[PDB]
Amino acid sequence: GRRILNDALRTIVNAERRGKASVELKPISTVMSSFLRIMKEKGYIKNFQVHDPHRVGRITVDLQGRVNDCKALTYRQDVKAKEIEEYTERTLPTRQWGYVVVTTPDGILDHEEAIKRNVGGQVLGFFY
Amino acid sequence: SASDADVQDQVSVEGKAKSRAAILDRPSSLNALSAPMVGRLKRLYESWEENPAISFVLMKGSGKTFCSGADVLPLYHSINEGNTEECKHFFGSLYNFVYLQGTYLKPNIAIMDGVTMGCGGGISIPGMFRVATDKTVLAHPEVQIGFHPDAGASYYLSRLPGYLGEYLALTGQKLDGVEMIACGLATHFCLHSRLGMVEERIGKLLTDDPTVIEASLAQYSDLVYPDNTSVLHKIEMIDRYFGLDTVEEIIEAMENEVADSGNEWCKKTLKQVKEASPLSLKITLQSIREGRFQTLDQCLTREYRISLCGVSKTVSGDFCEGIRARLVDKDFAPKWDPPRLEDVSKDMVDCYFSPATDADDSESELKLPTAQREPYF
Amino acid sequence: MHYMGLFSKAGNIFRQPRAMQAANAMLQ
Amino acid sequence: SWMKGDLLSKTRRLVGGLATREPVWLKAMEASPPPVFPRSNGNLKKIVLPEDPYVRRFARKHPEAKLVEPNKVSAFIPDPARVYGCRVLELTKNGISEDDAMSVANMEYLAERKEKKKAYKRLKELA
Amino acid sequence: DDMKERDDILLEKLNAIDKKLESKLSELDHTFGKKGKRLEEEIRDLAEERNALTEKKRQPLYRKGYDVHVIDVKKVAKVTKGGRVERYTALMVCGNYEGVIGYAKAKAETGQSAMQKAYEKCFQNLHYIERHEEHTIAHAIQTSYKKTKLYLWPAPTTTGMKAGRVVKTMLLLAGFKNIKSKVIGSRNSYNTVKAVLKALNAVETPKDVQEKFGRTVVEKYLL
Amino acid sequence: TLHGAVIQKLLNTGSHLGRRAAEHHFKQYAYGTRNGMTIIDSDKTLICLRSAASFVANLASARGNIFFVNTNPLFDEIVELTSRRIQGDAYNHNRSTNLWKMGGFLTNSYSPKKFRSRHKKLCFGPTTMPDCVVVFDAERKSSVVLEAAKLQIPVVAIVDPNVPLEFFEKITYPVPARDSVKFVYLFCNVITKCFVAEQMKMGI
RNA sequence: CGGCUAACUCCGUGCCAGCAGCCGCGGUAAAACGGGGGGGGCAAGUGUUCUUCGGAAUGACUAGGCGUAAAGGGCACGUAGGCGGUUCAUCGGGUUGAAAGUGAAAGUCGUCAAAAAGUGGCGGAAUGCUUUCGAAACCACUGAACUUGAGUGAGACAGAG
RNA sequence: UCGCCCUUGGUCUAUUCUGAUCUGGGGCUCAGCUAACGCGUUAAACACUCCGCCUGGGGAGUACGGUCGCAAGACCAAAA
Ligand SMILES: [K+]
Ligand SMILES: [K+]
Ligand SMILES: [K+]
Ligand SMILES: [K+]
Ligand SMILES: [Mg+2]
Ligand SMILES: [Mg+2]
Ligand SMILES: [Mg+2]
Ligand SMILES: [Mg+2]
Ligand SMILES: [Mg+2]
Ligand SMILES: [Mg+2]
Ligand SMILES: [Mg+2]
Ligand SMILES: [Mg+2]
Ligand SMILES: [Mg+2]
Ligand SMILES: [Mg+2]
Ligand SMILES: [Mg+2]
Ligand SMILES: [Mg+2]
Ligand SMILES: [Mg+2]
Ligand SMILES: [Mg+2]
Ligand SMILES: [Mg+2]
Ligand SMILES: [Mg+2]
Ligand SMILES: [Mg+2]
Ligand SMILES: [Mg+2]
Ligand SMILES: [Mg+2]
Ligand SMILES: [Mg+2]
Ligand SMILES: [Mg+2]
Ligand SMILES: [Mg+2]
Ligand SMILES: [Mg+2]
Repeated sequence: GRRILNDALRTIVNAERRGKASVELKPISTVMSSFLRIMKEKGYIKNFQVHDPHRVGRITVDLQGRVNDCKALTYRQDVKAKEIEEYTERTLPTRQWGYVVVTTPDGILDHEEAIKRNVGGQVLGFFY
Repeated sequence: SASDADVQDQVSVEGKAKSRAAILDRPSSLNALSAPMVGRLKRLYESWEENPAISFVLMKGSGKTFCSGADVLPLYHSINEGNTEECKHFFGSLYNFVYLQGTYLKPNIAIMDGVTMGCGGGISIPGMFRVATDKTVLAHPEVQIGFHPDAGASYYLSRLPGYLGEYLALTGQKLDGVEMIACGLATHFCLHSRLGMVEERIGKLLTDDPTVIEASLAQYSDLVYPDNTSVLHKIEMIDRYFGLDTVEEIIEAMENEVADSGNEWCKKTLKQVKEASPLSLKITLQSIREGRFQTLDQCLTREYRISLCGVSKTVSGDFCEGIRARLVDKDFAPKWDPPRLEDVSKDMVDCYFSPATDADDSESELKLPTAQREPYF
Repeated sequence: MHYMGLFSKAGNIFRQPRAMQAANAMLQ
Repeated sequence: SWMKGDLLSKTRRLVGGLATREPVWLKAMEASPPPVFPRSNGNLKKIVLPEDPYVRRFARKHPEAKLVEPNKVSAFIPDPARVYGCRVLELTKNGISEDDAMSVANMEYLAERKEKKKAYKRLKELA
Repeated sequence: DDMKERDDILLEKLNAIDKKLESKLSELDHTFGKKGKRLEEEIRDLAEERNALTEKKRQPLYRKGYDVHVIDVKKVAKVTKGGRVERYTALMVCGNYEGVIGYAKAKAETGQSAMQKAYEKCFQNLHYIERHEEHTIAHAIQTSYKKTKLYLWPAPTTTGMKAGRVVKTMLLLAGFKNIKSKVIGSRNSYNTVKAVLKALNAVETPKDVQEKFGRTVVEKYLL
Repeated sequence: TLHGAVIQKLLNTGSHLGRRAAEHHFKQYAYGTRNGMTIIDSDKTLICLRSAASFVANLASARGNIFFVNTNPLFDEIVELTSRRIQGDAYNHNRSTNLWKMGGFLTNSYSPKKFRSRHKKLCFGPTTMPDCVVVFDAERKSSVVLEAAKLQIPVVAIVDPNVPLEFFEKITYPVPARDSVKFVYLFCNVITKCFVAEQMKMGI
């Protein structure tokens, strides 16, 4: 589901730079909504709603004008819990702001939370 | 910990460029205040006042209700279990928050977007700015539950023009937002549909100056004038009847006019009065008239004494009986400890106003940081 | 938008001015 | 210059950093900041009224009715077609039939027009 | 306050001349013949006085405590039928070592004259640059202006400045102490100056993040 | 509500009947499209009007210079009376009616000028730079907005639905309306009254 | 010791003799050739040649390109390969957490002591592999389903295919 | 991923003359991009997947070798 995740994150970025209030995402997945929950918690989007997640899912996102770039990795990238911080140093362009989203056995988490819980996994992407 | 994830959901925080908003989100109880909600609110407002990067603060409510008052069911179940400590702690926490709201160093704005009852007005009306909408309904039905209008409600009702504070505190009469502007209890007015406009405007102001915030609120607000059928067009009746010395004098005069003039407003006001406990009507009238000539720390002090006497069941159990009748059993027919007004004595109502600090006890008094806050309101 | 919605339940506030009708007569 | 932001924030940062002396208008802008509105998502809605099909059905008839449009006295009096459409709409909301609603509304309009015709005939007889 | 009163006297003189010119144009509109020509000559004399007085107010000022440095002096040329026409361009930067930086480009007949015109123009476009703890930038920044890619990296407090001369001069004059940098691609000095100013204005400070997201930003060693 | 009566007065001027095919940056001010027109929200018109009028009134207290630029001949008298009232003794009719036609009249205001003939009349630039410019240039016949943005001077202007982004970005106080005679009269009357009410509060 | 590059004058020569890493110097006033005088950088070294990396983002993973500058295959179809929707369930190969084994010494890094052009101890690192036991979100695999991408049908069409 | 004007072939709604939505083909343009010219929903924009190709000029699309072709030649394609 890497392609549709990158499609949705790019749709958000593109309508963000048009100054829009909301976007519609389709197709969606549970990975997409977990990425959006992490983005909403860090304040990059206002709110999001999931419609019909078990038949034909679409997501409405509420925008605020706060995200510069959201990217999904299109390749497999493993990271260990002791490896997360140096990866995030090399992956965020500012090396200060933004978050790397990791799929872990404890769930989909931002990179600081995954360091705190001492759990590694697969990098989904990042936003800043 | 992880057990406080419900309290952080009950009191949300929204952050803007130089401002913070506290949101009440307890939709089961219609945003009724519990002890952890008051503790979280007090912690948040203390931290925001200490922060020099925050210019002003906000208080909003989610849903159709701004705040329905205090959550009295927990206090009722605590009083049923013998110990009175939980009610005590809830009350000095709530009055401490009201005192913080009255003496707050930065501008504070309350958005009143629904029903406001009880201490819901007490956490917002001492503030610097107050925004009322077309869904805002303000009532004080504490006498009809067996309790008194505490949380500083004896401060701002007593300072209304005429004797309207007595009428509101005795009848539990609903006020609308336009009428609340007219009474001076609300500073600004806007429609419900226009609130995103004012909220976006207020959110990205980068000013500390209260004049700039006042000008912005007025510029984005709505212009309203009270209707002909408003309460304030009958203010002379309030000063004629509710200005009498005792409660029974008011009831007798209104009954005499209902016999002579057959005033429909008088009949409706009688049906409002007869549904209250006789004890708390007298305590309410005494505390409303006492609070006219004293400051906020004093008003909260004797309101705490009245509350701590009413929860100990010293002379009556009208608090527990009213709570049980109107919230638990829901038959809505309470039986007070004096059925009649004449049974209530002067010594019984002086037990609520007594200096309980003179009984060799310390936690029966309300603590307030008057030295550190150095009050100015 | 409350006030525009109220005032749209009225007569004709959506009447073109004289210059716009003049230019529309000009173009045809 | 290469600084970002609007005039107010750029000027505040320049004045605070002691780069430019403070202009006279800076306090006036801070006292009354320029207005801000929420994001609108750019989808402008076509303003449609429930009576509009009936008004356009009145356009499928005799076009010469009134000089109300170039009268230029007020923009708050309805013309004949709008009040016809409102009459049909409220009749439909009563529950009467549709074609009967147009028939009775047109007959009432024709009666009113003949009555003002005979009134103007009385004016001309007095003139 | 001497410049204040010497500007006020010229302002009052200019206002008096403008009132006199308005009155004489008013009496010229209804005047025909030789008196019209005499009023025309009187108006021309008044216009000459007003032009001279307006010239006398244009005194360029420099700011004390600022250092001005030459980045680039170039000989450019234009071709005519008589041969090549050669002029000089001067690019200069200025700064007060306290976050204020500016630049100007000027063209004249000689190199000295071009430098002088740029020096007079250099205080007219001043930016304020935010620094972290008066010694470095808040975060790593990468910008490009045309084909000049610029990288800047913050550094701890005993590192030093690692930069080429254009970037080093601009960062020194803005007050930085500990930055590493790299110019990638074209090293056009004027596009390098513009890329440096673009990079320093795209840094998001912790105050900026705190206002943008409505949340508290804390340094990690104070946590 | 009184606010409904205020909105009705704004609708009486016809300032909500904007031109079709609105730009992207104007749609925050629009209510909808009807009858081949862009319908403007008069509530946002009132809010922007209040902001502009309060900014101009606040400049009386600091004795700021306010320069009016009108390029429409329909509004000559209204803007002339407003400038006579606001600028006081420092009003010049020739400069107010001719100086905006010259490219560079603000960015090059110390340049010399020469008397030629009767001509299109001789006018010099302002001796002090203005602290605000109020613009009535619907057809963009002058370079006022570009020079004011170059010089860091605030601009109060009435914006049509078809204003370019390059012009809209440099207008500090936009007022979204159709510039009818009645709306320009109401705008200038409100500006005049606010300025002289603030000016009477100082003894002036 | 012209510029790049810190450091300049006199005499001799006169497109000669010569210099030269690059750009370039020398045809009578050469700071560029050769000598005198002075000066600059390094210093028991200092130049020259060879060789490697850097500067070189000049093979670009980090980190480049292909309209007009080098560079889109004349255009397709398809093999391998690479890449590619949703839900629920199962599983434990990859992934992930801990433990154990191994990762020789020397060298690199940290630190101290020693020593005075010399040594050593303890760590860290050695990004890996094997075994055991947890986790179950993702990838793979298995099962049941979904319809938004692909493909069919029915009914209408247009066309110098 | 803001729009405007045309046009090919359908469909729907029409309210007597037009709107809407697909489908290809053109012109112009807000942004954004571009060394510049310019491109711009049929991108040279914001991103991505897979393939082909480039690595200073000349020597040179030359020499050699293989395969293919009746030939003419073609494809892969150097170095000094
Ligand atoms: K294929
Ligand atoms: K076709
Ligand atoms: K073009
Ligand atoms: K596309
Ligand atoms: Mg190069
Ligand atoms: Mg040198
Ligand atoms: Mg010689
Ligand atoms: Mg040399
Ligand atoms: Mg020599
Ligand atoms: Mg390399
Ligand atoms: Mg490198
Ligand atoms: Mg690459
Ligand atoms: Mg290249
Ligand atoms: Mg390509
Ligand atoms: Mg091709
Ligand atoms: Mg080719
Ligand atoms: Mg699953
Ligand atoms: Mg596994
Ligand atoms: Mg070893
Ligand atoms: Mg060793
Ligand atoms: Mg060692
Ligand atoms: Mg068609
Ligand atoms: Mg098309
Ligand atoms: Mg290109
Ligand atoms: Mg291909
Ligand atoms: Mg060939
Ligand atoms: Mg061959």
